[PDB]
Amino acid sequence: TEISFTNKNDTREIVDEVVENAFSSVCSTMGPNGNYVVINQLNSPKVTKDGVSVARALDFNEARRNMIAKIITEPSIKTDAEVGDGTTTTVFITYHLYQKFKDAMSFANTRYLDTLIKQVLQYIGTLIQPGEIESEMFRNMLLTSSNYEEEIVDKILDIYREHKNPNIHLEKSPMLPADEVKMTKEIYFEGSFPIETQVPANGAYVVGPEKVGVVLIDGSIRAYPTQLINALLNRFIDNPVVLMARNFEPEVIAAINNENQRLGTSRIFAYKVNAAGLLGAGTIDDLGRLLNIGPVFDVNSVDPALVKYNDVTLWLGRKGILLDKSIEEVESRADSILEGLDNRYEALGIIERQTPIGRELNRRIGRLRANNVTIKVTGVTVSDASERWARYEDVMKAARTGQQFGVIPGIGYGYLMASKWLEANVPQQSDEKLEKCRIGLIEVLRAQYEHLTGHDGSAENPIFIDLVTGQESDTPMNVYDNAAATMIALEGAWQTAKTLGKISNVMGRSNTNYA
Amino acid sequence: TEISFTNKNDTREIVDEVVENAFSSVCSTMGPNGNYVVINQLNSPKVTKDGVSVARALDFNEARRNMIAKIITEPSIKTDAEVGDGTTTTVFITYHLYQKFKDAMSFANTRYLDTLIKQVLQYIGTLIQPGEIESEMFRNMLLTSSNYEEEIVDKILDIYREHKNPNIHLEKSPMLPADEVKMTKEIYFEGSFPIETQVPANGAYVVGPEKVGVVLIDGSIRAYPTQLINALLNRFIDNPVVLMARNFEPEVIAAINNENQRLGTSRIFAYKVNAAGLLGAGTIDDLGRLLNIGPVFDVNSVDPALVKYNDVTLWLGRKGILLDKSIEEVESRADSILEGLDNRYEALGIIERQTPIGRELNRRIGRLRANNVTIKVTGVTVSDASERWARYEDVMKAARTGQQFGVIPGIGYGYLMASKWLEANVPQQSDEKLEKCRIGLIEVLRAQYEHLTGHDGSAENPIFIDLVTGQESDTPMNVYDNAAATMIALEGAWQTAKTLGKISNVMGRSNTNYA
Amino acid sequence: TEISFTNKNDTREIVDEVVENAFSSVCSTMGPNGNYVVINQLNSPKVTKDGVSVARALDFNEARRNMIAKIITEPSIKTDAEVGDGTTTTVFITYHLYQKFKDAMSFANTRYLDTLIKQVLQYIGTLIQPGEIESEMFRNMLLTSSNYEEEIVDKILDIYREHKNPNIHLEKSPMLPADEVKMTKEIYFEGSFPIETQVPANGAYVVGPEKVGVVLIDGSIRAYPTQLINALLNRFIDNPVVLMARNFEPEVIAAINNENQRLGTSRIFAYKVNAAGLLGAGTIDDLGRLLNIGPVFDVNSVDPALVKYNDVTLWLGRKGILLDKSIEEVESRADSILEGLDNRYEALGIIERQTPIGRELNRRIGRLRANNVTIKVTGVTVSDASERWARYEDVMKAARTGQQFGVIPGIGYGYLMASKWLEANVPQQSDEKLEKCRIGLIEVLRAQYEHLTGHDGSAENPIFIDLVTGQESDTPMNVYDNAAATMIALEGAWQTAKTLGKISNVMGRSNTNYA
Repeated sequence: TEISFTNKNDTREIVDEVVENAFSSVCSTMGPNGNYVVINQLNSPKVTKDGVSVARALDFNEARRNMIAKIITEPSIKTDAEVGDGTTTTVFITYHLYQKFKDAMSFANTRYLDTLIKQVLQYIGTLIQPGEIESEMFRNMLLTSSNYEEEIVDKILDIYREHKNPNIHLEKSPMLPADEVKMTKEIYFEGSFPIETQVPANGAYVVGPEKVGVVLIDGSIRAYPTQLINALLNRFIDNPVVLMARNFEPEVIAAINNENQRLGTSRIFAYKVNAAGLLGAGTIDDLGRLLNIGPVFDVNSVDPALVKYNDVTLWLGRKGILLDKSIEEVESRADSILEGLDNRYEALGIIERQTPIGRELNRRIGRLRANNVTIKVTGVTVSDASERWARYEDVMKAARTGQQFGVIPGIGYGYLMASKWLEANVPQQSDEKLEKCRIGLIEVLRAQYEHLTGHDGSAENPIFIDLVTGQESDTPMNVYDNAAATMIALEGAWQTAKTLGKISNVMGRSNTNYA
Repeated sequence: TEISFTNKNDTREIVDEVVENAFSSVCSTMGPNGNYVVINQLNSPKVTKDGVSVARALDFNEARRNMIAKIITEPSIKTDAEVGDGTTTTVFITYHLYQKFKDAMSFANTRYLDTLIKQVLQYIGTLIQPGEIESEMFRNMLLTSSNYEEEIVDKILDIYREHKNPNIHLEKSPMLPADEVKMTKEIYFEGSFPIETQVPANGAYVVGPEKVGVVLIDGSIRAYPTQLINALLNRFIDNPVVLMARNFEPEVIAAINNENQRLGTSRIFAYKVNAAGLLGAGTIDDLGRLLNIGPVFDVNSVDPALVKYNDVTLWLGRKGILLDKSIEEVESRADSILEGLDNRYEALGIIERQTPIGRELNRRIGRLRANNVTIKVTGVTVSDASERWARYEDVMKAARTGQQFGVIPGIGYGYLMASKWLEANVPQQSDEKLEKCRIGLIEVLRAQYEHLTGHDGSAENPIFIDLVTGQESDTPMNVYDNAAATMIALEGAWQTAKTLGKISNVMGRSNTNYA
Repeated sequence: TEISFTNKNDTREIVDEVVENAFSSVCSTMGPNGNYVVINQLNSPKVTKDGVSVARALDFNEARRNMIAKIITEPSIKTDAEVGDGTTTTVFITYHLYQKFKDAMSFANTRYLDTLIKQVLQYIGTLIQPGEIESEMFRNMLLTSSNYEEEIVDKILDIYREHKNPNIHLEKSPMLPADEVKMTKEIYFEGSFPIETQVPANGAYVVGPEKVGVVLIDGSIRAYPTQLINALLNRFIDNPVVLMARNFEPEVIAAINNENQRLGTSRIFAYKVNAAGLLGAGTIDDLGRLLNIGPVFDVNSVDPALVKYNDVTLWLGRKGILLDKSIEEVESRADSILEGLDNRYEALGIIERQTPIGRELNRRIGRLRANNVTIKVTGVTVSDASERWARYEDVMKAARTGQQFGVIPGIGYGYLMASKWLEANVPQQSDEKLEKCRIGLIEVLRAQYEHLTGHDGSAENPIFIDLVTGQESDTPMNVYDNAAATMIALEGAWQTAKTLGKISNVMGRSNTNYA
């Protein structure tokens, strides 16, 4: 319990033994010499590779090291929570940028460093080769399974051939023949019961959609809507009355189960839609004004079920509503996606660069479009069925990051075009010795290429053209080409590890309290 | 093995032990090079710049050291109560004033340490520049926010781009859009209910009709005013007898039943008026016959509880009149402007010294002079809305300094030109040589500048007394000037850190009882 | 004092310490000199030769080491689940392959630890003599008993001295008499109820009539078979129209109401045939018109549920045909014997190597050609009924090896001849010195023979290679021959110890989370 003001070198040596061993944790799982990590449970062990589920479980016994290593691993799970891969480059090049640690006096040479790394990020985003046709995406799928099964390479690319960005879903079965291509229109979003009395069903929770009269108090309502009984009485058997809100409902469920479950007991629904987004107001709108939910209502409590804006009940279009643990629909026919999603589809002119503000936004807003593919994977036993289950799950994600976020040639090729761009640098030869030392150590983000392939060799900055770009690609000493990391790893990971090597060296103490 | 005495070399080095790791804790987060602090929560840690929370998280586990840290972190939160900003200057300069390990004796070096600090505050209050414009408030927002959210800055600079200091509102935000800025017409100061049956309404306390009669008594009516037997006969069914008083409420407030419970079906009101201020004839002047709500009543027993002249049902003026928790009027004609001009000339005269005694009618001027701005922010989550809520409340106090108070020029310039003044002050060896040593040590005002631009360069303390640090100059390696901290921080902080450099040295034990 | 990191040379020397006292705890019980183990129980201690139970109870306390030992005792019991014996060869040769302490890299010394092991297993699959007959099972029971109970040996020699490989049952008997070996007439493979209204009976699932209209479909009939408006009308009021399928039971299982609740008084059936294989066109052929149950249906969604050709009542044959929890046929005429001869010559084809994948119609051949053997034991007490039950079920798996697979000559003989192959197949210094080192270390396949027959003398590893070991020769000082452990242990347990000689060195940490 004797955590209090460490001073101060006992908070330089609480991060010198956190970035060091969180570095030898997940700089071992890199490269060809894949040197696993046994994550325990409190149960039996798991033996894994990926820095996702090593950085989940870096858990020191102490409450200081745990406290510190909750900030070196939290962007490392954010980086792949955005995509899926890019953890090890985050929690790797944050250690390699922890050579700035001695320039903690920084405001001379950290104004400079974000003028440098902004130019590096520009140059990395310059040289992207986004595969969207299957020319080198054939090489990606051909290489990510060592050409395990050409049906697996051809089949995922054949689903990507016709339908734009489908939801790849895959199952197991004790049947061998041709797999189950199901381009089926369903639109996923969230919605369940606050109380079991709200849902008209109980087995699969499916609503009974007819004369579906929905009122919307759609925003983050704090106003405690217990006033929802008067237009409910005005609309008792006139419609299945549905309220729809944000995730922020108050605890008015005590004023629901005792008031609206009680007298004033129509087929009432009142629960959430998904998280904070424009399609949080959008899938309730294009399935609304077009397909019988209602109009847009911004965050307020005006027109509660005292009296509605509009009484929209019989606007049932070509669709099927089904409440569930998460409410969905089946087979819309109106151009509901053409109402708002086509605007983001023409706003997908960014996808040349595909800026991160936008990598959240235009993927969160627009990818609720259409068909979701539900297939099954086979095998001559259950064991090989699970084997190509795992390998098929490996192929769909790499094809996803091919289609979605662009593809850059990977292994050390990105950062050693960057070190080329920083030898023929931002052409200020830094007359400041602090900044001269700074580009002298940011030309030593050759270190990723080194501590990946210098296990075999070879990394020197005059030996660019010989082994780094000989032969002109990702060049380990096997084939000298045919590899591709995803873009978002070596750009978003690079960004957030700069802002964790700007924290953790301007760290000076470590207190505690309880709020 | 528990808590005990300490005596005294067990308590010289237990309060030199917590004015070291309370000095090198918040002398780190000073300046542009703000060396962070990892503050635990219940949760995963917050990592902070701003030194207020660092002083709040100054939690040891030794009860002696916790017990003594509580009385050094005390003016840091007194600074929060007064202004909000100036915490990191106080707990800094209360260790630099704790070179008074030995010289705690009363005559010599506390009489020349209160007279000398009094001439220091004299010359500093002389020396301060009029900080009233918004572009230098845009300079101070670099420090009061640690450049966190400049949109809040843009909002408040639009507010003081609007009419001068309206009712700056207190309202949070559950919601994403709509930084809400509305203007109403509101003059809001104290008058509330004795009993709910004394007031016409009960929700918003609104008087029913317009311009309904208010009695001709403002101050203490010390006739023990249960004598309402013919003043009640004047206005028996006519209007509420709206009696306002000063803090003379004896048991006659229970003798209001001699009209309410006894004879008299009227709407008798009897409550107190605003807090302790010089408006004994002014708190009915601003309401009163200049704007027609009452007379200009000096605090007297004239017009007693027996009989009135008349308090007619249409006694007041044609404007928006309603009692509330604090009374609300709309359409103030001229006298709000008149008393605003009065305290405006008072803010032309004695703004320089900052004498709060007798002057801070000027604070309510703005509630009394100006009307209203009702506000909301962009709050998507409870936590960050609370954070920008706290920071919004911080920067409006910086705006209060920039309007009611002013803005001091450069940080150590406000001590290095004070170091010219201790040379302008009496430099002699007076009746005690320790007094000469003590003016030699209060020549080490300069440590603020020294420790400050030792973070940046250069901290040439005996040289920069003469010419380089002046004016508005605490010379960095950029431009040598144009960095001006806020004002009442560097004044109020300075006095409340001398009183701690005179408390936490003359201390001698620590005991343990429970009263 | 709790769970933590270990990194790294604090977990070289915590997995060099559990592949020590698991190697020297199960290379104890190797050999004739079978050095026992005292496994603690809840009860009185167990005393064992048995390497399965030494593997199960390798229970330390410090959860790092128990967490490690759970991934070495996993293939040692996986080999037990496959064959039953070979545990002390897996957990032996996973230590003699744990001389890859250092050489964990990919290219040279796992390409020559993948291809080299592929060529050695190719040569071992050449080396396999057909151990099939009961004078070879006579040689088997010399050692596969672990000299516990030769009454069970008499039982299993009565099993595979009698009719060729019938359905060997699994049934305990903790009562005293009646070692039971009985034969029925019964063919038994999967088909059960989706709903209880689909099977003719529901108590014991016996067919109602004989010679019923039973239509057969093998694969996915993806016409969504609620279409039964004329296909069902062919036998609308006549009989239970029993339709078979694969595990393709989509949402039409709710659309069975089209006959169950809607029109159609027949007793439709729709459930599965055998699990995942290439065996669909024969697994309906042996059922149907070749033995007169139904149509030999081509693996397709052809003949949709609208209309059939015609179903007639007389569509079965004159034999015992009843859909059960898994379907029963009695008095098979010829095609069971035909497919038995087909897969008999197929099991003459590959069984020199015996790749199971591509063969395993022989899973049901034996359930189909031969009928059944129902068994009971003589349990004299419930405890050792369970004990000799466990060994009873173990040795019939060795009988499965001697019937399905074969029995290689002797224990180390498959390594003192498969280390001839490291001079016969490529013994050169290849393109890496690590590769020459690795053929020099796969020359340490000899260590099993060496440590086994050099327990009592002699451990002559270079001398016995060329001429002393051949054939069936793990040369004791008795007879020099006539000793042979089985095939699938010596080969498959070798491969699944290559996976842990490849993993339990390429491990380098031990962390903690809880999912």
